[PDB]
Amino acid sequence: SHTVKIYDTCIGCTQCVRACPTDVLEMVPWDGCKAAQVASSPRTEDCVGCKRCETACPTDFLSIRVYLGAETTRSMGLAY
Amino acid sequence: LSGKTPLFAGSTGGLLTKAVEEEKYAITWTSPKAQVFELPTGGAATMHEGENLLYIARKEYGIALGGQLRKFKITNYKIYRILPSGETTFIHPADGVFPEKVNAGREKVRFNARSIGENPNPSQVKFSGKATYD
Amino acid sequence: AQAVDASKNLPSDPRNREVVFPAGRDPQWGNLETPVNASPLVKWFINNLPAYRPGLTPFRRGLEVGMAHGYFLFGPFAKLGPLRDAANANLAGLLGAIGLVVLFTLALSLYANSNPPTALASVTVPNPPDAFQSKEGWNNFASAFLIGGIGGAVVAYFLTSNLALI
Amino acid sequence: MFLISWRGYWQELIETLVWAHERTPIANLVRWKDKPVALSIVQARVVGLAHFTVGYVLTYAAFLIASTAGKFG
Amino acid sequence: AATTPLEWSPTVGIIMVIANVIAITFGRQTIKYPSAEPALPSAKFFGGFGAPALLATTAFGHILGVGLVLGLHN
Amino acid sequence: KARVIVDKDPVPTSFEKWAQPGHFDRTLARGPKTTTWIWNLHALAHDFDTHTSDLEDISRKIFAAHFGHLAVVTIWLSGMIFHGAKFSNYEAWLSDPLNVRPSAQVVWPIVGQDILNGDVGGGFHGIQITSGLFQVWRGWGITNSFQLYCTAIGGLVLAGLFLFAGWFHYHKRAPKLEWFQNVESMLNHHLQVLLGCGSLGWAGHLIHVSAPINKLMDAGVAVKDIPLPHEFILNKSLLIDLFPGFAAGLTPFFTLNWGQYADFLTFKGGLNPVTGGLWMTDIAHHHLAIAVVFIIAGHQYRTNWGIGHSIKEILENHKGPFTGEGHKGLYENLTTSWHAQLATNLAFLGSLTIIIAHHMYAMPPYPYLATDYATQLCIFTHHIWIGGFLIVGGAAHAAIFMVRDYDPVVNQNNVLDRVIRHRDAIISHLNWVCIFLGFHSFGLYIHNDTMRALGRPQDMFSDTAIQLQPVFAQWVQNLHTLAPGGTAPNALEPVSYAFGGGVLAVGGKVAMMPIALGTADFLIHHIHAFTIHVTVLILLKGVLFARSSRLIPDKANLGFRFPCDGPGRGGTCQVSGWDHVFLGLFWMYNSLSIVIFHFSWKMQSDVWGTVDAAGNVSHITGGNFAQSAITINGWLRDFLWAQASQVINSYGSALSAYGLMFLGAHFVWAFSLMFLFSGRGYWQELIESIVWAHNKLKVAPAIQPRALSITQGRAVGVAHYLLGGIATTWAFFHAHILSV
Amino acid sequence: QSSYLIKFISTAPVAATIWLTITAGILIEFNRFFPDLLFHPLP
Ligand code: CLA
Ligand code: CLA
Ligand code: CLA
Ligand SMILES: CC1=C(/C=C/C(C)=C/C=C/C(C)=C/C=C/C=C(C)/C=C/C=C(C)/C=C/C2=C(C)CCCC2(C)C)C(C)(C)CCC1
Ligand SMILES: CC1=C(C/C=C(\C)CCC[C@H](C)CCC[C@H](C)CCCC(C)C)C(=O)c2ccccc2C1=O
Ligand SMILES: CC1=C(C/C=C(\C)CCC[C@H](C)CCC[C@H](C)CCCC(C)C)C(=O)c2ccccc2C1=O
Ligand code: SF4
Ligand code: SF4
Repeated sequence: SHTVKIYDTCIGCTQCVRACPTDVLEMVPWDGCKAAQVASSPRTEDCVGCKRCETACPTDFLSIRVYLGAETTRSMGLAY
Repeated sequence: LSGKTPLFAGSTGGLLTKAVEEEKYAITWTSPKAQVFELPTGGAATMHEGENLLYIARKEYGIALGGQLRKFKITNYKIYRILPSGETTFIHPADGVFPEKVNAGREKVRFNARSIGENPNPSQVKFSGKATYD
Repeated sequence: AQAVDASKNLPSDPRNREVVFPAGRDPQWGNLETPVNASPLVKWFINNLPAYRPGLTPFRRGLEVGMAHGYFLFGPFAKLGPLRDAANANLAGLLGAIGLVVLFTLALSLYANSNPPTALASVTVPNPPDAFQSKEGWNNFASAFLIGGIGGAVVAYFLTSNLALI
Repeated sequence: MFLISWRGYWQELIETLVWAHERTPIANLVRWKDKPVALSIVQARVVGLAHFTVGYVLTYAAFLIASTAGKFG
Repeated sequence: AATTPLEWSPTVGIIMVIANVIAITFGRQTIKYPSAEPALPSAKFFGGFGAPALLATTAFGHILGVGLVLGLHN
Repeated sequence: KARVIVDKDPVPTSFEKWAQPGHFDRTLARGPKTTTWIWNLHALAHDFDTHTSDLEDISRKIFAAHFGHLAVVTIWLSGMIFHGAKFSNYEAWLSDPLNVRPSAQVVWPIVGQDILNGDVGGGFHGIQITSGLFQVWRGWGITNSFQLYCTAIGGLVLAGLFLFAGWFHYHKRAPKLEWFQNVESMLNHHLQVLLGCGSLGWAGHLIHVSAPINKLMDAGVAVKDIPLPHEFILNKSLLIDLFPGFAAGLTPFFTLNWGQYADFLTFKGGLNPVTGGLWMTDIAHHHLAIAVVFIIAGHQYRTNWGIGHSIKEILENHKGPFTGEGHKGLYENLTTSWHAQLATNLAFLGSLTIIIAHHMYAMPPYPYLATDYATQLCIFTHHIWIGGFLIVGGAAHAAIFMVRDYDPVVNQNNVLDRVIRHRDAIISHLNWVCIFLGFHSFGLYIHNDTMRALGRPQDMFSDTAIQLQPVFAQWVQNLHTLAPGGTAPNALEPVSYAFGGGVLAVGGKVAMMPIALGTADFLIHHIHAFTIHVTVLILLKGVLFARSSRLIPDKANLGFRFPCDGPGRGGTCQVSGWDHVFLGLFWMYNSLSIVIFHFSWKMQSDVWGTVDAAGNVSHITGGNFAQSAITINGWLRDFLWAQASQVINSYGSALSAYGLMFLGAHFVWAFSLMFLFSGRGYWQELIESIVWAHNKLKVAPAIQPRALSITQGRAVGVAHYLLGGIATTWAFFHAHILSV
Repeated sequence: QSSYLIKFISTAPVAATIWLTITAGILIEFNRFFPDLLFHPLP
């Protein structure tokens, strides 16, 4: 399915997890001193690719990037 | 799964044969008061006093519904994934805490220590099965 | 004073009786039970049609289906087809009608030879129809459609051409 | 059509036909193996442009040939 | 041709009075709020409704009476 | 319980808000950081629902906004009447209406406009109008210029009173909400006074002023000899000579001896032979009949005195078996939301404007309209196009209500709630009708277009070959011919000569003629039904699925107007309720563009044309519609290619401007495709590289440039697409008929 | 105040409208008296 990649420029807004409709994302802690918050993509099978996460990311350019790929019943949002 | 179905006469927008054949999801929640709430797909329904249950064709219908229930000040919403063999799993809050808030048990998944700007050029990666975003 | 205003919001009132109902007893399902969908008249008719009738073989189902369609498809080719104002107009209808029957039988075999997905259940017919859920049942249905289809068109040809004597 | 009326409107229309076929009594027997979905965004640009070009080609060819051949001059 | 002339007679006045009597009997039971803010004098004689219902039930009577007088005059 | 509450000095009248643009919203008020702020400043200007949540400020803004709008319409109508006074040939048109063309515009002697001023008769060189105001002012009884001058001044005065009112009712004297919510008082007042008494007064005008003036002018009396309107009131001998019913006076009215007024109140039900136009006496009997009906109809509702209905009671009592709670909750919707009231008022008003166009052509209600073929087409076309736009707006605001103002508590198992539940069945079946009609209605043209090319006319769907006669319409036609003396015993002639009767010839031209329906009309009426159904499919789907869909469950939080939700789920593009409206407008165009061509070709072919004294009619195209309108090539050959000859050859004549705008309209239509096909993703990249050149030369702008938004690019396209589309037919219809 | 009114003319549309009308009026003025010009005459 699709792949959501999260890069070093995260700052811990948490907005990506909120805008997501499918709960593909989760905020995890960082062992480092940067912050106690990093975005993750644990369940990418439910990613549909609506790019709402990329609309809520206030970086110079996207810390969290969604790369489209192979399709499935879930990623296409087909209730039939 | 135990709960009362919200009372509504029915609607063409709802579960199809994909529910029985492939998979169906179910959302459960508890209320203080019986109110009226818009269903995820068309219409209105009267949620009961406690332990409501609703079967939804997709996971998006539940989290979309969960946002509406939060405006009614209900945060004890839970979603399940029901397979045709009856297998049920605790999907959305796999950890009891919500995804927005932090927990120690979680771990990083698909993290790139580099920046997007430092991605490798694709000409460096061809005829190898590798993608630039890895 | 109130001819009808007092009568509303009473179960005894004829307006308040509800004809539409949720599919089965679960409203979460898609369909809705209506007079067109779930009436006894429509249930009897659809459930006892050849595709849905109880206790028939797949071959006998298609023969009933093909004899109907074969006898139906003769009409459009004869009266409205080309050479409709010629002596051999009725003959062209017999050949053209059988042509669709062959293509119709070919389509059945293709949908059959492709492993079919399922035969579905609905409000109008709660039980599954028959053994149309297999590669073997659909194949026998196709062979039956071609026999009845050629027979029905011949019957329509004989009656229409010999209508003056009748 | 394909250049103007993009996908997401059509995908909703397809979902209704899926309901009608899965709920009509006699056509429940026959069903798709491949789930029907609307054409993608990039596909429509392909299908639409091919229509724009095939028409642009043919209708001028008929004009150029018939106008010259009809007059032969 | 058009409808013939009609000369006013006491018969026309009787029909108009009968039509109002129909409207008053019709307006008495049918009306949900006969009473109102303006109170008529000697309410017992007017069945217990005020000036607004007086003009109302007398108006439909005129419509009926008008309709009958020209309806009968074919 | 319908009191008049008015607040005192709600808002000041300072000029400071003019200085600071963006006072609408907190976002726009902050500042113009980018160029999208400019486009957003306009797109939200009349969106009062976004500015303030307080419903009072919404209604006060709207009530004052209508007043400024009426000032515009009054200034417009006054300008038409003013142009009729100074720059016009109306006074010459009255003496010789048939052989003189109507003109009201004069271009100035500059670079070469002056060719547009052409000989239209009456010693006047100007542009030939097609609005029909000359026929209107004649029906009003205006016979000189000064009398026409005074009416223009009153409109400007009336314009100022409207303009003063909005200031008065927004700055000084603002009504509260519940003053607006008294709908029962609103309906009584509008029905009885605006529509009832307004019609009643016009009956007084037609009886006193128009009908005697029209009768004298029609009987050969010169305009100089016709008395003025005031003289009829003072001197009653003049009216008695024309209409002897006035001799009896007002006594027959009260004694119900209404036969005395049969002279000037009639049911002739036909057109005046001398002037193509309905009898003024019928128009006098007309408005008198309707005023009584409207005045009666208004008293239904309660309005503080207990006598009448609560509309809530009528709706709630109209439930039934198939609809659970019935119309329970709707009255709260119409009273709560302005958008829902707009949707109803705009949709049905649009259908009126189409119905008006249909009644007017078959029953020309003004003198000398039928002979003026130019005025009939332009009026029939303009009204249909207006009604088409309004009907589409009714679907838009229906969706805006559903996204913003729809409450699930109120609409609980009501009629609206059930429709949303089975929206799938409504659309899947409507989809079947659209495919069924499109195959049959249009495929039959392809069969005829194919068979004729193969050389098989025997197999066409024609009148001589296989034929599809509209037997039902032929039958309903026949009843209206036989209704006079049958089911309409007091009717002398049929209602319209289009249904049947005999040919009516005003001068050399035919005013109206029976419209025989053949196989060609069978197909076209289904083509119209075909295009209308698809337009409803696009719009109705926009309303029902505006709130939610299987593809997108939460479509309301995104809003009514949003471009997409990502490239996920396949593609979620043009899924909003706005984008459905954007699509329906193209179909509204295709729906109505055939209507005006069906009217233009048939009337030219079957109805209109010069008639000989012996009784032979020579139509303009001569039966071209019967055999050629059953194939697409015939519409391309006999209608577009043939009738457009005057347009392209208009250069060097008074009609040359039509050939230009006919040509320039093709530009804007293609210019639309630049926006519809393309996308913002390309254009921001091009603006990027162009900004580099300005940053180089230090010409960089402070307001950073930004490409147009996605939905805006669709909005601009449909604007050009319809503007360049309609304007083409506008010049094609004008120049073809003004020459013919 | 008067200062608020001057800024309304200072805005883009009113400023653009007055300037282009003054600009357009000059051309319509010149084409009136001097009717038609395609080239500068040659001394
Ligand atoms: C007497 C002078 C006067 C003055 C000083 C004001 C001042 C004000 N009015 Mg006001 N108003 C007036 C007359 C006046 N009004 C009249 C006569 C009406 C009735 C129509 C209104 C109706 C009205 C409403 C409904 C509202 C205001 C509002 C306002 C405030 C903000 C207006 C603003 O910034 O936009 C200035 C805008 C302009 C100068 C553009 C106006 C365009 C005009 C009206 C239409 C032109 C149409 C034109 C022919 C189209 C041609 C198009 C084509 C050729 C290109 C401000 C205090 C608003 C407010 O209080 O905000 C909270 C508000 O909502 N007014
Ligand atoms: C009674 C009529 C009526 C009324 C009161 C409204 C009122 C409204 N509409 Mg609406 N609408 C109508 C008819 C009406 N509409 C019709 C007939 C259609 C179908 C075409 C629409 C389609 C429509 C859409 C699609 C939308 C609205 C929206 C809105 C709201 C905000 C609009 C705004 O900010 O204005 C400012 C609007 C503009 C500045 C656009 C200007 C368009 C120009 C005039 C087009 C050019 C036409 C012109 C004649 C061309 C020739 C001249 C030119 C060459 C110079 C507002 C409540 C918006 C909304 O979401 O509501 C909340 C919205 O998105 N309307
Ligand atoms: C000429 C151009 C054109 C055509 C033909 C269509 C056709 C269609 N559009 Mg459409 N559309 C167009 C332009 C066009 N569009 C444009 C430019 C836009 C942008 C505004 C849209 C926007 C649009 C929307 C928004 C909607 C449609 C809808 C529809 C469908 C209506 C159903 C119908 O008529 O039955 C089908 C009829 C035909 C295809 C007509 C011709 C068929 C002939 C008679 C049969 C062919 C002969 C034979 C079988 C060929 C066999 C060859 C063999 C060798 C293979 C249909 C598929 C609606 C829809 O899908 O609802 C159902 C809908 O909602 N369109
Ligand atoms: C009223 C109604 C209806 C209608 C119906 C119809 C119209 C029917 C159909 C019809 C049909 C559709 C019929 C058909 C029939 C057919 C037949 C009658 C057949 C025959 C056959 C035969 C007899 C054959 C035989 C054979 C064979 C098989 C082989 C060999 C040869 C032969 C020839 C011997 C419906 C249901 C819709 C709905 C409800 C109501
Ligand atoms: C109509 C339409 C659809 C729906 C169209 C569909 C599902 C296509 C249905 C066509 C069927 C498959 C018949 C077509 C048959 C062709 C004549 C032959 C094609 C076969 C070749 C491979 C040989 C979209 O999905 C779409 C998506 C994005 C933008 C615009 C549109 C769009 O306009
Ligand atoms: C061309 C195009 C653009 C770009 C269009 C732009 C940027 C239009 C710009 C219009 C004006 C000319 C901008 C400048 C306005 C200035 C104020 C004018 C100068 C002032 C003098 C004239 C007085 C899009 O953004 C777009 C988006 C989505 C789909 C299609 C398209 C599309 O086709
Ligand atoms: S930058 Fe993007 S991914 Fe990082 S916390 Fe903010 S919204 Fe989430
Ligand atoms: S594209 Fe959609 S599913 Fe994927 S991370 Fe973004 S919001 Fe979540």
